[PDB]
Amino acid sequence: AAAAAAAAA
Amino acid sequence: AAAAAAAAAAAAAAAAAAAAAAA
Amino acid sequence: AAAAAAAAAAAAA
Repeated sequence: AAAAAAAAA
Repeated sequence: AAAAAAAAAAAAAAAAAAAAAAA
Repeated sequence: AAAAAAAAAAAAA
């Protein structure tokens, strides 16, 4: 979940 | 304590994912 | 407890 958020940013 | 913190972090990540889906 | 905390956080936001 955290990794996905970083990619979006 | 560390474990608890980790859990909290995990929880926060899940909430963020839900918000993205709604958008 | 975690759930409660999360809820609180949400409220704060």
